[PDB]
Amino acid sequence: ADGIQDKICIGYLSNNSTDTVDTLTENGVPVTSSIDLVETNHTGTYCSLNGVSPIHLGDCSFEGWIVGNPSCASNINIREWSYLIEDPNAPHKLCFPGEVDNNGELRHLFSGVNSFSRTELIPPSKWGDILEGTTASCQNRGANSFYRNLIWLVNKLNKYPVVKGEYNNTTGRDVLVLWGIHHPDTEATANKLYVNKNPYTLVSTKEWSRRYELEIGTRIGDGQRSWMKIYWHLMHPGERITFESSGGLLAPRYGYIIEKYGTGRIFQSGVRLAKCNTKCQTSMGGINTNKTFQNIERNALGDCPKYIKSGQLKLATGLRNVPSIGERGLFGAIAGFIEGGWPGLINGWYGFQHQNEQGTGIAADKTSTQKAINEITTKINNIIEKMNGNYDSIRGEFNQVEKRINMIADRVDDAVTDIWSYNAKLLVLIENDRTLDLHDANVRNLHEQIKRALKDNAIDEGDGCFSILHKCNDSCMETIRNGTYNHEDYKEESQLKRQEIEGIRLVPR
Amino acid sequence: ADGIQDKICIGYLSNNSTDTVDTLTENGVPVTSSIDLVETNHTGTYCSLNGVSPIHLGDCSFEGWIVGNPSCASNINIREWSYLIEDPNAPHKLCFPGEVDNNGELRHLFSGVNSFSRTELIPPSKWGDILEGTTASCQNRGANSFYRNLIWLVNKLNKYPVVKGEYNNTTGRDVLVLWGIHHPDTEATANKLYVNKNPYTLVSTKEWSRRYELEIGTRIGDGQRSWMKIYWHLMHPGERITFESSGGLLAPRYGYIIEKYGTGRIFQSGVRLAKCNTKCQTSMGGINTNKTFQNIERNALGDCPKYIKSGQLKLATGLRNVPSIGERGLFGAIAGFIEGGWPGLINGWYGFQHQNEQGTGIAADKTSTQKAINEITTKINNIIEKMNGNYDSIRGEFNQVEKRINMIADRVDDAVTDIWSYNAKLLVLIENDRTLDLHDANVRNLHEQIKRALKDNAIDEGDGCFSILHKCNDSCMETIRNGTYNHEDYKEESQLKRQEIEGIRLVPR
Amino acid sequence: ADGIQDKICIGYLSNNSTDTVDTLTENGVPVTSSIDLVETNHTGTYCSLNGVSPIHLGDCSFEGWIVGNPSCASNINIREWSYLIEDPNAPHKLCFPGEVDNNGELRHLFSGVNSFSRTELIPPSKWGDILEGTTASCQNRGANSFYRNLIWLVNKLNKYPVVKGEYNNTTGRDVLVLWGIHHPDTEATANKLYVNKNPYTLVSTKEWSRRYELEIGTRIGDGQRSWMKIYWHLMHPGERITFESSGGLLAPRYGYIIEKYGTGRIFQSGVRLAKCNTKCQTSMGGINTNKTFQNIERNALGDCPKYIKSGQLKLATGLRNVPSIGERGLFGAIAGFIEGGWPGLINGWYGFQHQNEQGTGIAADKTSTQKAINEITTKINNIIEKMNGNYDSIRGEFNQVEKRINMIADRVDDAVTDIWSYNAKLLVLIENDRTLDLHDANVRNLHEQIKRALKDNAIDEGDGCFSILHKCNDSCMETIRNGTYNHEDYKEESQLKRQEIEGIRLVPR
Ligand SMILES: *[C@@H]1O[C@H](CO)[C@@H](O[C@@H]2O[C@H](CO)[C@@H](O)[C@H](O)[C@H]2NC(C)=O)[C@H](O)[C@H]1NC(C)=O
Ligand SMILES: *[C@@H]1O[C@H](CO)[C@@H](O[C@@H]2O[C@H](CO)[C@@H](O)[C@H](O)[C@H]2NC(C)=O)[C@H](O)[C@H]1NC(C)=O
Ligand SMILES: *[C@@H]1O[C@H](CO)[C@@H](O[C@@H]2O[C@H](CO)[C@@H](O)[C@H](O)[C@H]2NC(C)=O)[C@H](O)[C@H]1NC(C)=O
Ligand SMILES: *[C@@H]1O[C@H](CO)[C@@H](O)[C@H](O)[C@H]1NC(C)=O
Ligand SMILES: *[C@@H]1O[C@H](CO)[C@@H](O)[C@H](O)[C@H]1NC(C)=O
Ligand SMILES: *[C@@H]1O[C@H](CO)[C@@H](O)[C@H](O)[C@H]1NC(C)=O
Repeated sequence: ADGIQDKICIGYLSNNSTDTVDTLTENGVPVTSSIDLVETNHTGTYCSLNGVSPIHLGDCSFEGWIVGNPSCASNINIREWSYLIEDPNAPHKLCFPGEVDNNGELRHLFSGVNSFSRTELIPPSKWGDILEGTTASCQNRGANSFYRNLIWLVNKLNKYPVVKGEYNNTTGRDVLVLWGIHHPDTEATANKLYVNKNPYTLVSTKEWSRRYELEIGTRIGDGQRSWMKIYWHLMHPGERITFESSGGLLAPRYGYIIEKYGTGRIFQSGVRLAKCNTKCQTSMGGINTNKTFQNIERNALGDCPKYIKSGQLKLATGLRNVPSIGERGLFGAIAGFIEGGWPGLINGWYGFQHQNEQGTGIAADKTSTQKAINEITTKINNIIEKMNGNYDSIRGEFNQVEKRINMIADRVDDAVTDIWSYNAKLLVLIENDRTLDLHDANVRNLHEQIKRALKDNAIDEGDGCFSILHKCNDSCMETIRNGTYNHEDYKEESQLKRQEIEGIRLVPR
Repeated sequence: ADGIQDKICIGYLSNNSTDTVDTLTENGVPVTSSIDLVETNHTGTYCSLNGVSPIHLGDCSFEGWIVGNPSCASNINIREWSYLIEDPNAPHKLCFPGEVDNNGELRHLFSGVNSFSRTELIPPSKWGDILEGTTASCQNRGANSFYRNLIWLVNKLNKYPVVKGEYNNTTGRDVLVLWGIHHPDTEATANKLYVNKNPYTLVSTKEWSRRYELEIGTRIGDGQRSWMKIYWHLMHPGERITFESSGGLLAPRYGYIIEKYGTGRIFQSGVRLAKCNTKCQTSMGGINTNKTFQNIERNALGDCPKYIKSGQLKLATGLRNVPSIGERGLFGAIAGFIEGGWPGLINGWYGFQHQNEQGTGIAADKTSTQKAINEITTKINNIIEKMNGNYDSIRGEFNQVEKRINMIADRVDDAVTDIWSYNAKLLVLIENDRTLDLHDANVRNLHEQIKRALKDNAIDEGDGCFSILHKCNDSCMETIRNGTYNHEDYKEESQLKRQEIEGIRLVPR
Repeated sequence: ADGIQDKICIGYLSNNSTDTVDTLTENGVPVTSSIDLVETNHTGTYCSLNGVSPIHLGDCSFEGWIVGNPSCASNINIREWSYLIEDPNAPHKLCFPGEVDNNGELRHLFSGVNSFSRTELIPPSKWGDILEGTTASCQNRGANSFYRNLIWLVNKLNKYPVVKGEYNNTTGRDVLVLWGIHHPDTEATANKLYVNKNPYTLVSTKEWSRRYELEIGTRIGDGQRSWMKIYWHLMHPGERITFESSGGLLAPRYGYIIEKYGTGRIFQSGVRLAKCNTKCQTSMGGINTNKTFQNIERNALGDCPKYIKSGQLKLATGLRNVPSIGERGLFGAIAGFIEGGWPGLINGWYGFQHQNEQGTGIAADKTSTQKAINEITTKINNIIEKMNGNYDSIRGEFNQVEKRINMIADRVDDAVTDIWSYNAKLLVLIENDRTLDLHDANVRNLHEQIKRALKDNAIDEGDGCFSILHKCNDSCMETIRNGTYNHEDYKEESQLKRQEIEGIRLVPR
């Protein structure tokens, strides 16, 4: 084989790629490394959320649970919940046929509560010479009973005196008060229970006042012909509520002191509750990631990645070290091994390949590569850590008569999602183009530094390599790599070689 | 004229550009081609929406149409609509003075419905020994009548027995049920129509119960001193609804079975309905386009481009091939004709211009240009195709009473629009700079490849051109354009010429 | 001092850099200038908003002011307001214990109104043989009185004939009408005041009708045991409204003609109202800026910069002229002085440094620098002026029972904010990288132009400098700087010097 000048080549050092990304301008570009921006893994279970357990309502509806249906678990010792899990077809709802007023609003505020305590508002004896109505519809502990939170006031010895009770909110926190009205199926039943004709209930704070008369007639709830209407008010501290009645009142007994509420979600039963903890709960499973996007499920709650309508987004970190880079004047070598291995983030090195009479081949340039690792790390950390906003679902709880606002809320959630989706896709494509170009610019700069050191002592082959015009042993090569090579040392030799080469003829002259 | 070396130039080949773009850093840059990102053309009419016709309500208001004002067209054979077109001053509203409860919600739910069927709920005979009220206010072509969907129950032989009727939703779908209450102007009229003292109506499902008494007094509607209140409920499959009255009930006769509703819009009359079809209806006209932005009208429905507050957005595809590029070391030639014509997307070529003793001299480099074409194609398709979310208006139907929520909804639509508008403008400016610089980079790389091929056989004149230091005929030039030129072949000749040129002096030494 | 060639260097001329920015890939990069994109300065006061003063409600609540509590300032002379400032603990509310129906919505429509005129709807005389009730609860300068806007109709000589009154909106404008119902604590008081048994009030337009009976019982408002309910309706032009009562009506007297409403905000008292004018009012103070972002306060109103969750965002405008640019082959000179001083936007010049026998050595290149200034100016103006949307807070006024919708509105505001916050942070980082790189490319292009002019008459030292191979006095230097230098003029001399330099041996042959 013909004799050739010693050579040094500046460019990429890595293994085979096996990892593609897309850029704005090209698909399936092999790169030495990338990271995934989109989380696709989840627990497939309901978990505790940042250390706070949800409440699974089991076989009860929210209304049944909050009003104290005795078929439902008592909330006497509950202190908090991060969210609720409910069976849309729970058999235990209101045990006596009736309805809860403004119940969508109620569901929204109780979707999560960070601090919750049940409290006795008014003791039963306060109402005076009255008896407590119980019913087989609301059995508890083997006997006819009633909702835990309410007292059904009925006559004693065929008399119903005007009953009065009041509660002052001195808790320093908000207090949910529940009360109700029983509406008899017949005037006969109204007279029997309440004695007084046209009985009334008056409920007032300092800010509002409501009066309630009986609405008599037959209803179609299971097991009873009469009906109950349940009402509620959230008292701010300092508020005062009064109750007066001559028949029909379902008196408040227990209520709820709350702080930091409306913080959760009502998820649907089916997916199973597990002993696990995550920072983001979705209807599909819990998510524990530091990624800032997820494509798993739009219905999400907590410290969440933003839901996007997308597949995986691979963000380029490493090199575009492919066979065709020589077409753009660049050099790259593929190796399976290098002393110390490849650096983690970029996989791995800017560096040199040399060839002289003592052999080949490669060595990394640590300084430039470290500069590059610093740049890519800074870019990644900016793209990720600046997403420090609130990215869970834009969402509320609504009842069945609240279709329009429910649709609007869901549409806004979807539109915000469309914005983040497009932006994330385009950002990844654009930045991949930029990252790969930046690596190129970096090795080109290194190449120009070497060019500048060698000056007239080398021929620029235009492919990332220099043919050195003098013998350059491993020690000389090392002076080139560590930036101590002085071209003056080899000027004479190099000029002679240059002259020699100028005279050579492929076809003899 | 003095003798000159043969020469080859590398750069842009195009015709004179006529259209301009803006970039983030420069105004009115002439380029060889661009595409428009914003649709400005529409039909100026109301059209079918993705194959589904709207309903023009003509001389009727929505309330008149839905309750069955006998002066409005019957919806007996209606099966679907994509949207509604309504005259705000339609003469045919509620024919008998009255009001529809929660009618903004009703309008929202019925703004579009993809499956619709009128259905008889309760047969009139079910109400028993009663008669049906008719009135000159709601005439059927000259005959006193009433709303098609309701029955005005009145006394028969001066008796009104308790009436009762019920409907079970067995349809497997949602059913809209309408009923009403007639409130007499006087006690005399109450007694005359309904006979019974203190007439009541009771309507209940298993979920809720409402009781209605008469509210007696003179109203100011046209043609009547009394008043009607109309109520509705949307029944889910399996619900059941019951009605009882001793006077006042406007009994349900027809209801509507509906599927996939709340999908439309109530547009205003004026713009004409035409035989045409479109992916996206606006209040100005229909849009058929593959562009992903429009600046025509914010009130838009369907498979729509995103509305933006912007003029046209021209996305550069072609070259910046202008006289001043020489200042940046770039070469360009302007020709009215080539051969095979110019490429459609970029209009048109990276290539060569040559000059030798045989003549001159233009030819395209197909590989590099096609690479650029694939690049631009990929960019455009990325920008456009990734906008695959939902971009019609964020909007609802609201009545006069719900101004606050109407305003908030409109503001959120406007904020989403502001985000898209700013992002679109900036994306186009930035990407235009990038595209133009990309073409430049591509022809520079071409130039460097030729420079590498020629080596010491040519002088780089820093303007995209190489002066060749040897005779280079058309065969030679073609070896240069096709990558087969071997510099060794001409070494002896080029070194002679170089000596020669090196010895020339403008002013004799 | 060995002999050295004359030299010219092309690159940056500036003073020492006192200012740093961050880029997407690097923190704390010193640049010669930047601008702030985020406003952080404000007045700390409530100001006029675009020429329109707010109203400070002082000692009164909105409700007490709007219904005309005689303890509050009369609005008889008010013509407009941009926003309201209210004390949540304002002592003057409803002077006679009661409530305003739908007061969240009313607050929202009256948050700001651009044209306002109180108007007398119906004279007191119209209600007939009635008297006007007064109370010590609502005093006017010690005199028992009542709300300005209403008349408390009570018996005259123990008769209360049916009272009637009407108002036709013929103003071409929207008209707010207020009315109320007084609800006695006892039947005794009802009979005393109103005489008639079961008194009723009927209020109707052609669009709706409401009937009101008395709700008797004790309430807990200060200083009275009875209760008042206040209602309102905003009449559109052409509307008509009627009032009839046999007892209980608080009859409308004064209403409000309004145009362009719902435009303001109800801010909280505390921050002082000052004599100043701004185009954007926040709860913290007024903002007067051309910046398009603010990080002061999310509760903002008017022609506002967009609130973002961010620190300051510094946009690079100037040069990266640091000691280390030589590593990338770039030249830079630090000077405190230059004739003409440094240009404002970039601080300041692309230029030349020269060295010859006469001395040294700096001069600006005006053409290239002015080109750069035009580029940066154009970029900044695009980034700023394209942000011409509506960026004040997305919010509404809501009462205490409207928690869910309030929370949802606030969450949408927050999500829009999160979008702009991220986008602004990333835009600045990316564009800073691009700006610094653009300055570099500009000076490299100048460098290449000079290189092209010098041809073989200079050695490119790789550091932005050329060692000129012939003597090059100030005149010659100036021909290099103004582009008239002809390399042919110096060919002989240059070749001789090159040969000399070639033959020299730092280390002897
Ligand atoms: C709720 O708070 C109110 C206000 O403090 C209490 O009413 C007062 O009770 C005190 C003590 O008997 C009386 O001296 C005052 O005259 C009352 N003020 C008024 C205006 O009623 C009330 O007792 C508290 N209720 C409960 C159940 O604790
Ligand atoms: C509506 O559905 C109910 C079912 O709940 C029907 O009422 C039942 O009628 C059947 C005979 O048809 C009786 O055996 C059941 O005891 C009834 N159930 C209850 C709980 O009342 C009712 O007949 C249906 N009405 C219509 C209009 O079809
Ligand atoms: C409000 O408008 C109505 C309708 O125009 C007025 O009623 C008319 O008034 C004239 C003068 O008395 C009568 O001749 C008409 O017969 C009335 N028309 C009807 C249908 O009632 C009414 O007077 C106006 N009221 C006020 C206070 O301006
Ligand atoms: C660089 O290389 C030479 C030969 O390996 C070595 O002797 C010298 O100390 C090195 N210089 C520096 C500063 O690394
Ligand atoms: C390139 O040009 C030469 C001379 O015209 C021709 O003979 C040769 O076949 C060409 N080579 C290729 C690869 O097209
Ligand atoms: C450039 O510089 C030379 C020397 O000062 C001067 O004579 C000449 O007029 C200048 N040319 C132009 C075009 O400004």
